[PDB]
Amino acid sequence: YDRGVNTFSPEGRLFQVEYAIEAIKLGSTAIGIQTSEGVCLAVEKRITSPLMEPSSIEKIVEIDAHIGCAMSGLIADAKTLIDKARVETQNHWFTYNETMTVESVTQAVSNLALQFGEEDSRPFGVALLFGGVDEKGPQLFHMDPSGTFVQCDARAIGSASEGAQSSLQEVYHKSMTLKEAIKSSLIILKQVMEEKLNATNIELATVQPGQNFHMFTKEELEEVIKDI
Amino acid sequence: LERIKDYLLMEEEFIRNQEQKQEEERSKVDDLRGTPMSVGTLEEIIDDNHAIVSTSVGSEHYVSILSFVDKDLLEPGCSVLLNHKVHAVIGVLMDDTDPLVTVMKVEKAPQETYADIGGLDNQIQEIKESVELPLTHPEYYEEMGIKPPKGVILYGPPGTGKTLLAKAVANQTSATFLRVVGSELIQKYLGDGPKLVRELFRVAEEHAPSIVFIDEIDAIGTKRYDSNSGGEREIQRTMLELLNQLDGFDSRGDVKVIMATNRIETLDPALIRPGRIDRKIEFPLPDEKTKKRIFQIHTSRMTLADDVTLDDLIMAKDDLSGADIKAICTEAGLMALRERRMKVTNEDFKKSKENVLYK
Amino acid sequence: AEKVQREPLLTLVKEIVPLLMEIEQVDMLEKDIDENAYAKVCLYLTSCVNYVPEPENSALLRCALGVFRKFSRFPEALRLALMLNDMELVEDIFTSCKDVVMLGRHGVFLELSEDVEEYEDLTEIMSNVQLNSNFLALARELDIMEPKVP
Amino acid sequence: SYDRAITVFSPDGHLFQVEYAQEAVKKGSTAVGVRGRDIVVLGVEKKSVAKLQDERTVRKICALDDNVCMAFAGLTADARIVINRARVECQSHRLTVEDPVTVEYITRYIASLKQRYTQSNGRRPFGISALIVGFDFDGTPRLYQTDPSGTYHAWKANAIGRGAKSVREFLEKNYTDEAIETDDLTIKLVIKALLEVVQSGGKNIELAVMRRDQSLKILNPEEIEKYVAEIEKEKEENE
Amino acid sequence: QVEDDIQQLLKKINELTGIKESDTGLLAADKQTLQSEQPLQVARCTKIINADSEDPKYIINVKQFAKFVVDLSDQVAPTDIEEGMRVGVDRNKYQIHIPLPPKIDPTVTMMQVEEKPDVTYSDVGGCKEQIEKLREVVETPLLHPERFVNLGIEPPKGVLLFGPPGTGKTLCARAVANRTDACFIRVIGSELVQKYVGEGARMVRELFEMARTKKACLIFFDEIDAIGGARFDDGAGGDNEVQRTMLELINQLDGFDPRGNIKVLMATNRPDTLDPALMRPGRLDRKIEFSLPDLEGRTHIFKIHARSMSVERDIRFELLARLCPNSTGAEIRSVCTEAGMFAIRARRKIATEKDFLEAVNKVIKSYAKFSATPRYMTYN
Ligand SMILES: Nc1ncnc2c1ncn2[C@@H]1O[C@H](COP(=O)(O)OP(=O)(O)OP(O)(O)=S)[C@@H](O)[C@H]1O
Ligand SMILES: Nc1ncnc2c1ncn2[C@@H]1O[C@H](COP(=O)(O)OP(=O)(O)OP(O)(O)=S)[C@@H](O)[C@H]1O
Repeated sequence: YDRGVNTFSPEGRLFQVEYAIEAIKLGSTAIGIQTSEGVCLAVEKRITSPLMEPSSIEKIVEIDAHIGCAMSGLIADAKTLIDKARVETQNHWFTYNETMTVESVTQAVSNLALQFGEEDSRPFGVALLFGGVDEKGPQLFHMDPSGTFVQCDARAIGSASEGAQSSLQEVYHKSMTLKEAIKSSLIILKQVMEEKLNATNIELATVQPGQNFHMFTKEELEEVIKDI
Repeated sequence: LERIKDYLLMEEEFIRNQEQKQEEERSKVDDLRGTPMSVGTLEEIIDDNHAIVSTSVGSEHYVSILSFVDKDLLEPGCSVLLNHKVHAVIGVLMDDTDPLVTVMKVEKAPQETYADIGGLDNQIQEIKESVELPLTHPEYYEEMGIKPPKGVILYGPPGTGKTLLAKAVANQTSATFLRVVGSELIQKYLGDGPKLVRELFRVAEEHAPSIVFIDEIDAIGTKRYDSNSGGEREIQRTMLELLNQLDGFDSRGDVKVIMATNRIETLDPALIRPGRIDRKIEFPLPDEKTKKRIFQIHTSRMTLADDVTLDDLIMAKDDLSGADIKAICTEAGLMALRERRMKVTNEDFKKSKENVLYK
Repeated sequence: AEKVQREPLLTLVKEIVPLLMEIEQVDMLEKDIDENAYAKVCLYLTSCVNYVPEPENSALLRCALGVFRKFSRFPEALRLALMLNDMELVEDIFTSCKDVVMLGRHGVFLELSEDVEEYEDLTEIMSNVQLNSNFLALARELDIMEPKVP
Repeated sequence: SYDRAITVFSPDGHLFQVEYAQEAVKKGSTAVGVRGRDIVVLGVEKKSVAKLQDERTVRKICALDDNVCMAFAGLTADARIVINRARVECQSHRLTVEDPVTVEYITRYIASLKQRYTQSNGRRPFGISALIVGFDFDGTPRLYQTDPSGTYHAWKANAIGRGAKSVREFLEKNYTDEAIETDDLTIKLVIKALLEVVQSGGKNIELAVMRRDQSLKILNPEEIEKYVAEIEKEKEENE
Repeated sequence: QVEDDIQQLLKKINELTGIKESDTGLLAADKQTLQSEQPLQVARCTKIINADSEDPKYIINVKQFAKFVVDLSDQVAPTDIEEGMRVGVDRNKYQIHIPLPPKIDPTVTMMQVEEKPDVTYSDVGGCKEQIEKLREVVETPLLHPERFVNLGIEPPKGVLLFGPPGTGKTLCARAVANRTDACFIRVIGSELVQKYVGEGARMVRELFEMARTKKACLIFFDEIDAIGGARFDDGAGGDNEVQRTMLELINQLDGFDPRGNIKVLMATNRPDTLDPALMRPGRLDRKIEFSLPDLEGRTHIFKIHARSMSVERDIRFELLARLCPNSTGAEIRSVCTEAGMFAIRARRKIATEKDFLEAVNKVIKSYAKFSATPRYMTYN
């Protein structure tokens, strides 16, 4: 029984945005942790086949030289927003000679998180984790399809976010360090993933005021995993 | 050497099974009973060894009972034995026999076995492991305590062999087979759907371990009939009764259910949930290899003139089914006995191809 | 030769009716424990109380006391104490079931299993010896009943 | 124009038409493709031709550049549209930057077009799935596939079309590094994979290769016959 | 052999030994008592219209014969011979002997449950609040009329249930019907659809007859959409008999001398085409609903279907629950059983994790084209 797609609920919410919040849940997990040393971040790739070449799946993409990101669930709706967010950060540094802070980036994205309509189509289906180091120190940011953007100190998303948030609130406090948070994230990863944790499953992305750019090539991941 | 003593004592037990005054007691039971034993109808039962009955005209009586037969074989809506002179309950009458049963129960060994099915080999093991291996071999499931899969939907385009698969399961069987085509659930009287459904599954649950095969059930929604009351608002209630009868209350039992459709997308998905039906099986148009088995088996019992090639017929239609193969393999024989022959030439197959396909 | 063939059950029940069955058991019992014990002692205990008269059942119980005296899982010998009602058996199964240290639970079905005589003979010879005094605790009274009611 | 949203989310979190337009891919012809290290190879099976007609128009493998190659599944008309737009885009890239067009760019273009096509107002999603094989600068063979969702996704061998699970199961027990040692063996490996797929009479086996410093060569179906013959000879040598 | 031949000899020895009593002793288990029941009476039953004044002088319609004015016999009570009362009347002298229960329409007699299907509360774990509320309504006043009296309230005499299909409605009903202690009465919603006009009304009449006779009972309604949901009025005169049945269900439920010690449970799959006269509380008070088990519910239902089956306990269950975001307990049951069926492909006695992964991608991702709940979550 097909109603108009821009119909609220008998209870109050909407429909299609709520169905988007449901559509997040099938996606792969991701974990980002704010630390005053810098923002660390982790994700799972969910490798399916051995024919599937592993280094091509993107989860952490690059918005600015100091603003990172991670995506979830649908890949390509996220790709549009990543491209556009990059464009708008370039417009800000151009017309202002300065760095668009991460909150202003995410305001610019959730301005049209919901412009879905028939004139002037569907709501987007991706949850995003935004990091980076602005002038306000490190920042970790989380949005949703509904544009309800909030700051989170260490948010975990997607399919395993219940036990991830719970066991994350077990281990987290305010004065953590970097590497402790990195292994604290990947312990949660290899409790919530399904396959054996190895060199090809996960990927990290850490950005620091000292380690100036988010840089994470392979096989330091090997050194981090053999430290478990 | 246990055969001698075991046979002697077992025959003694069998003759003491027939060894169960006494003739005077039989004559006294016959004295209590009248000779014109009249037939009545129960309505209610009162626990003080006398109850209410109902005669054939409508008159009703509080009558006692000649209690040697099991009165607890009787329910409301039962047939009793009554007297003329005192109307008392003479005793139990065995049940009337049995137009719904004799119509809806296939009694006979009903056609050929798995030697006739044309190259499926994977669907077959699924219906095998869902009906045959559970019922005939109920020993694996005890080991794991896993209940067998309940319902099986056969579906696919027409001509693929749903009917054959049902007949082949009905061949190699040990259970009572119950066949109702689904189009018989549309009646020109109001409120006749649930009566058919409750009688069908009453027969199934009362008789035996059974297989209720319900064929072409998708035609119950996409076929409105003028010979009907208010259509969709009775058909929906019929489907709802079938639903509740299939997965409702009170310990369902040893009843297997197999259904077969052409289209599946016009079904109310409330039947198609698990708990009711666990296996959904696709029947595609097979290949160009098992067609050789189909033409081979449907030409396995004929004087085939060897101047023909079956690969000439495989290439012919790109989406032929076993229906087309049977149609050609019989129409060629009809062309053969049109001219008093035994063996079948190539032009017989050509005329049969031009008769079956393009008309 | 049927120890070579190794399918018991029928050779056993044939060789009952020829003690002969005594040297048959201690001659046969070296390796296989649960086939002779479970199979032979099940079918021949049940068929011995069922069909067979009483005096060969004593040979069942005494030579089964021999091979089960060789063997572990002592409630086979305690059911031999059920059919025998012997007083040496409870001393042997208490030096042996103290040798195998559940414990109060075999106190429980010990006291349930035993009749009127052997807990008083048991509490007098174990009133002499007792070896830890915990069999004077368990195997007279009060310790079949102390775990249950709470 | 047509102010409507065709593709709505599900109540349980799906796009009906993206997940469901994969079925149209699932009911098309099969096509495999592997990369060797120096010679790339791909080809389609199940032409399911009438064996007695023209065949130069039903070609399911085309090219966009002298560097890049095509394959697809699903229905052919949407492939025709996407290929026309891809040719225009790669040549317009050659208009600007003076390189030969990288394969990753054209796959991102195809997937981006497909996603903004599914997103838009009342446009039915493309029920195809392409294979884009090319070897860009410094000779690196790479191969990507598409999806009606619009996820470019790099593989090492292919599994699309009818019965792709069986074909990937054969490639699973056939992932030998030895197979990509001899170019001829890689060709024979495609032939053996497609032989573990459909009739493979040597009629609907249309295959084309590129040795990464040349253009695509469509093979004349007598060489493929000798390839199948030596495959059958090695299969007899297995016993 | 020895057990077989010796059991044959012993059992047939007892049989051929009692054969001496069989051939030596020469139904009558009641024969003298039945011939003392020959001075009893045929006792035809009737129906009473009214009484008369200063005297009994009773008036009776028999059933078909005629209507007679009668008198009572001496072994009766002059009080309980009120009007509309099926009494047994002498055939010869036409006199009233015993009043009896009324006509019950025996096709309505066969929907009292008469048994108890074995379904325990443990089988619906992961739905704790729903179990709590439905417990609070159904179980507590029949077992403890203590808090409900000493505080001075009335418990909600009606509870409706709904949700997506296969969510546990039927199963919760059966769980109550195990521990009911009352006269639990099943009603399928299609039982009220008969060939003739206003006949289902009489069925509802007889339902509440049985309900008012036996105190402290339960009536379960099931799939009430057939009973009637909407009163769409046009120039056609379509669904109307169903509508009158629904109205007669309304009035004899609650209004003008309410129901007594009866509780009604309804259960539908689509609670959206319902006339709001049913949605008025006082008839259907608590709207208890079954949503999908969110995350821990499916872990618990895996514990339910997995506790008595041959698995390898070294595996986890949380990873299994994480792949089933919108799924019912029925699909969980299919996953467990199908993982067993994949274990039957080989010859094993314990499951593997891979068996359950085969089961997940066999049930959910394959038959998710049907899946039964993308168009019932919207409650179409
Ligand atoms: N796979 C097959 N192998 C051999 N014969 C077949 C096969 N499929 C169908 N047939 C032939 O088709 C007949 C059976 O008809 P079905 O294919 O079962 O018809 P049907 O299409 O299932 O009818 P429905 O169920 O109403 S669609 C047999 O007599 C066979 O000759
Ligand atoms: N929450 C649950 N926990 C455990 N088992 C469940 C649960 N929900 C369903 N099941 C199982 O799946 C079966 C189907 O549930 P039912 O309540 O019988 O479905 P239903 O109530 O008939 O739904 P319909 O089709 O709308 S009447 C139950 O009988 C249980 O065996």
